[PDB]
Amino acid sequence: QDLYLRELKDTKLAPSTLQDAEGNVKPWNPPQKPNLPELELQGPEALKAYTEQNVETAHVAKESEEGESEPIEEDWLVLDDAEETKESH
Amino acid sequence: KAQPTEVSSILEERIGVSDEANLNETGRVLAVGDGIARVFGLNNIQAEELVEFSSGVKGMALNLEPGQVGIVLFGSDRLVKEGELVKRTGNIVDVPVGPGLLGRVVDALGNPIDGKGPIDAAGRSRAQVKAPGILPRRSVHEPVQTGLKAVDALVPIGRGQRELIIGDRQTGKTAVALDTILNQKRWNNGSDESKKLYCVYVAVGQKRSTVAQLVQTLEQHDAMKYSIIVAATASEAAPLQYLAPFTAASIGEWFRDNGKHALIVYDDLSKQAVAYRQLSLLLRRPPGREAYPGDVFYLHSRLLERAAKLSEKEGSGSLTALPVIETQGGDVSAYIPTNVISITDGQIFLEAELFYKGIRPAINVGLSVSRVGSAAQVKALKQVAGSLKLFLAQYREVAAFAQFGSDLDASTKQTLVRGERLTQLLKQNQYSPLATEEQVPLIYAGVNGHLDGIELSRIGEFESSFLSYLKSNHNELLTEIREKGELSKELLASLKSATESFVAT
Amino acid sequence: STPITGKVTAVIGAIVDVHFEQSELPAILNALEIKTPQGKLVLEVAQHLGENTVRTIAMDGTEGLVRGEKVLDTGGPISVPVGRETLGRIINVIGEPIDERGPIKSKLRKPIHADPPSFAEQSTSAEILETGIKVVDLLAPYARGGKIGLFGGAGVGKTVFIQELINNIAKAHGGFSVFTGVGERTREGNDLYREMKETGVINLEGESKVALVFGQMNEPPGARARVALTGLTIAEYFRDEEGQDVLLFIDNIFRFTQAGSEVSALLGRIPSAVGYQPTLATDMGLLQERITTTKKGSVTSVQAVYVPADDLTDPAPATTFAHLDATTVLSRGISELGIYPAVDPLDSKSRLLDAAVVGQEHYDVASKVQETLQTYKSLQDIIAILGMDELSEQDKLTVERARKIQRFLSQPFAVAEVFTGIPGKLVRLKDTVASFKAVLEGKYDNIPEHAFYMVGGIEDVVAKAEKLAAEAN
Amino acid sequence: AKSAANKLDWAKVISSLRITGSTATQLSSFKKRNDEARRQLLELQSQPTEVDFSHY
Amino acid sequence: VRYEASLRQLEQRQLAKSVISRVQSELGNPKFQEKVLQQSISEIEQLLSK
Ligand SMILES: Nc1ncnc2c1ncn2[C@@H]1O[C@H](COP(=O)(O)OP(=O)(O)OP(=O)(O)O)[C@@H](O)[C@H]1O
Repeated sequence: QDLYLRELKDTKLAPSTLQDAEGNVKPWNPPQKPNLPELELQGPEALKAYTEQNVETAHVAKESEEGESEPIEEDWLVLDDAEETKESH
Repeated sequence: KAQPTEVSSILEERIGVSDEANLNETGRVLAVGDGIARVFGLNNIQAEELVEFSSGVKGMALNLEPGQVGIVLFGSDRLVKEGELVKRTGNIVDVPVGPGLLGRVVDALGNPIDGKGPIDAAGRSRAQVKAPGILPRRSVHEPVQTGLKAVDALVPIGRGQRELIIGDRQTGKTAVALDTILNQKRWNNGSDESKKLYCVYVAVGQKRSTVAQLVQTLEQHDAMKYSIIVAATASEAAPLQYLAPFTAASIGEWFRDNGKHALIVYDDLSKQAVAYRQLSLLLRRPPGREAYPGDVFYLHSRLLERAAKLSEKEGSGSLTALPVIETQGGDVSAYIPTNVISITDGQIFLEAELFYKGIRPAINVGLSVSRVGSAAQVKALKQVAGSLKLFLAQYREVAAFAQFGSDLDASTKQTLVRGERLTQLLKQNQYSPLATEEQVPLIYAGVNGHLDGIELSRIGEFESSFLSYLKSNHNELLTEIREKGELSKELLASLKSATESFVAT
Repeated sequence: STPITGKVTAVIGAIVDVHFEQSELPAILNALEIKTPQGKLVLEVAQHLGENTVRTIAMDGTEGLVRGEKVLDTGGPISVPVGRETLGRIINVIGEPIDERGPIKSKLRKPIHADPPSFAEQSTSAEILETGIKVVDLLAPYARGGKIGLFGGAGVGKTVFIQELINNIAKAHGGFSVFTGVGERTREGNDLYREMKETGVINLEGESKVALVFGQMNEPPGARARVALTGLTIAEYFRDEEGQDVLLFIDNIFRFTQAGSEVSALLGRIPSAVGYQPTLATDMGLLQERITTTKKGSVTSVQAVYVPADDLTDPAPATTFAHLDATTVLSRGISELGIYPAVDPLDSKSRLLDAAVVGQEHYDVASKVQETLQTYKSLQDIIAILGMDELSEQDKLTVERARKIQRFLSQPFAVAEVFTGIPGKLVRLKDTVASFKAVLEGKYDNIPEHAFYMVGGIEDVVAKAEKLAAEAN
Repeated sequence: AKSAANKLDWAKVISSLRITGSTATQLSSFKKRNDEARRQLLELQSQPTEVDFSHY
Repeated sequence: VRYEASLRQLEQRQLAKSVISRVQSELGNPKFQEKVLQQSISEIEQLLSK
């Protein structure tokens, strides 16, 4: 079917210069190469944050400590205030 | 890439059909105005046969005459022009059915609008299938755990129990079935298919933005892997909105006849009645009450009758239906809902004032009821909620009685305080379903008066606090409620101790 | 090239019937021209009656017509001119400029019955359109590409309100405004146009920031059931060509519903409920779903709603309310208190007043504001009856707070600068949230109530507080 | 195994009825319940913390 | 993966305007003339099937 065959061959061929052989695109005056594989190759990381979100920041946990390892001047005040709270108990 | 051109060129090979394109149907269009078209010819056409016009728009031939046939459109009449060529399909109107429909979003004809390529259909099924007779049925005996508090507490749902959700505009109606679907994630993540339950949501006549946000939300909570969305939005033609719930009902029948269990949600049948009277008035047929044709009862009838629990002879399939009716100002005496109430197996009324008080869900318990839900309630919930509806109706009796400011005895004031605690208890935020193991201890605390000493405002944090308390500690009891669905006396006393422990705070 | 000459066979009021020659039939919804001595007369193919003969409805008066005259077909639907040329022009439903500023030299012309955007093109999350007005951005936030039901009769500065909206969108987002008077009173349309020249949103020589379409009342219902679609297509151009957020202002949707019902009546269709057209839901959905948020941009539509005979179970407001995402009520009682704008805080509600929409903070701020004003309004009985004696320190604090908010809701208008002299403030969202939050915490209870009337923000709160302290000293 | 610890905690609550006005011991039980609820939702929320090299 | 699907859709719409380019390629041909014989032999094939 020369209807079918010639329509389908032009259907394959006129984008075959756009996809198979990298001859840019004869009918399009803007180019096709510096849009998706060059400019928006950083597209999703122009859609997300670069260098913290996509590099993902393997970050060390900020180390919190115990109560500064001082169990004298605070525990005896706790025991005196506990005398006070038991006088309230 | 070019692989779409590959697939489309294989479809161009199919476009083989031209070598056997001797259609015994083609006829000229006599007239075509006001959403209808008279076509000459088609002398071997069938009744309610799908045809397709020359402008690509399909149609259903609905009324046959000696001389012509009146075919309804499935789109705008702007595309159909007079005098054209009307090929018939050769088929009564059928839709794709199959498992690949899950996740996809389609029209009324199974043509996907998600832009995710074709549909992996396991077959085609007619729209106006007969509802099954009384013999291949079974009375419902399996729960439908909706995840909501007062729903699963007071109005339990059987697999196939046709339960109406009735309410008004912007009254939290859609969120109910939405969170029910979101609760079904528990077993759709699981493995037993009889525990699984598949969800079909039917948005008709609504905003495309609303449906898009709903599909977005179902992807966020990942309900999409068991979801099927049928879109019949308000821009589209009235026969599409007429037709789409029947198609989704055929999909639910496909799941039901495979032995599986499935849920369909209609939203809303009210606009479908609008589309149908739009059809019938453009059919020049006389209306009846409130300008509706008298068969509109038969319409939603013949729709909702295709949803029940199959017997074991049929493979124990089920299909549960959730219709939505938007009323006008809390009226329950308009012609359209009173028909639906005569069809469904019970009601879930949403009072506008309760949601106006922010009480979400806005359930009026005094109107909302199910008929055979108690036969398929979760057995533990059936154990622990026997006094609950009685106590809530009791509190409702002293609800309007206590507005006069008169002081009362300790019995009625006790019921007043505990019913206030139960009323503020059953609020629940959107996208927050609760498992049955989670819903049991709140009921057990609410029955046994432990909430009475707690502040009325403190109940909301108390709920999550006591839940995280048990999940931290009495996780074994949660597993016991999960495994049994039924509380023994030992589980009852252990539950009592586990409650009264945190009730001490 | 190919003149499809038709012949007039039947003229019944606004209904025209044309017999064509064979195989020449235009499709439904196409513009048809008749060269009258008074201009051209436009017809709109709505019903193929067969026999090479169709039924159209009029777009102007049908006097003096001889049946059998030559009917010219345009092939497509009603082309309306679009583009930068359209700003500041008064356009009919036909597409002709009627401001008598000459022809519109627009480059493109677009058919009015375009399809709605697909389900795939729907933006799956409605953000908040930042308007600029404090009360709107606080209480009933507008969806970017949403539907807004403006209530309230005239005389409340509703036109002043909508011009302030025009300037706030022009400064804030830079998108444009398309106003559409369906059934607008022609005298009041003239006063509107004259004011919009005077308030500067129309600059006859410079950049008018707005395009006008006035389907007047004296036009047959075939016009008035299409004026809305004309303004729709104009707004759809500035969305889909320029990638903007364009605001479509429609008055009245109820007169449009009347127009659609009258069109369906004149076509001999059986009327449905209430006397409305049977195609009411579809006639609405063809207007609503062509208004959405694309990925290109959005068209946000504000449209006035007349409540017909004060009923809400009337199917035309019951249909309109099935699309409005946010409401705005211009009460008289707010304008009675000299408050500009005249927004009722309590009634103007949105479906996007939600913590997962505006964030938790904006939601909680609006929650406390609504609770405070609700308690205040409940107290307003015994405030006048008993006085501040019954107020506890819980209560008189909240009473004072709600008075401070009620003055603080008032905003100077960039359009009421020839009226009041006070320049308006494009008040940002993040300023507004923190301003109302600091009022809700009580950090300015020392500041008098009068230092809040017609202010921009919390910086203007501090500035007016210091100025009134200096003027009191 | 923490259920015995919390059983002992409620035994200490019904014995802390004898000492009304415990300033931070009940707050210590509050903090242990807080971060216990945090860690259990954190481990239940946790995936196998990886990118699926086969499928994803 | 989101940008991957976005790039697939942009490829599909650029091939849609390429379908416009293909139609404009097909419009000016004596395939208009030759394809009549296509229909001729074709209809011969269809009606000789019966
Ligand atoms: N449990 C809940 N938590 C939070 N919000 C809720 C809850 N229930 C209802 N809502 C609110 O109610 C509003 C209406 O939701 P929904 O669409 O379900 O109502 P509706 O009556 O179905 O409206 P429509 O019929 O127009 O869809 C939503 O904005 C939602 O925020």
